[PDB]
Amino acid sequence: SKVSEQLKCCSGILKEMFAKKHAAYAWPFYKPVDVEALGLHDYCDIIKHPMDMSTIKSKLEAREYRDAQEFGADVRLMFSNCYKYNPPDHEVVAMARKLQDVFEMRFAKMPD
Amino acid sequence: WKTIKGKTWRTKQC
Ligand SMILES: [N]
Repeated sequence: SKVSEQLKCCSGILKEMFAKKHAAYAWPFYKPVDVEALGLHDYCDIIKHPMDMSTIKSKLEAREYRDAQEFGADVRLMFSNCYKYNPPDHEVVAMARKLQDVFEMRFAKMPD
Repeated sequence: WKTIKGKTWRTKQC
């Protein structure tokens, strides 16, 4: 049941990531990456496993995550795809650091 | 103007 209470905290962490408090830098991660946008024609060639916040929420509701570490692996996969595809100086990379900082600070205080 | 991940728009300031 320790795992069950951890997965409940994962939902609250993702809820804060969806909150308006962070919407100024968390919006590029709400929905899956729109590969039909200009300049993103080579995203599926660089990123082999896409991941977004809506997919993480869908798998939380479907209870696909066994433990909280599998949840964090997808959250960090979401940020790693941004670090790998986008050049470092881009603004979206800076937005990923701000949202990941919010995640890592909340994820570190997981009940144990 | 601003462009992020193919999304281009004009801010309210400009
Ligand atoms: N503007």
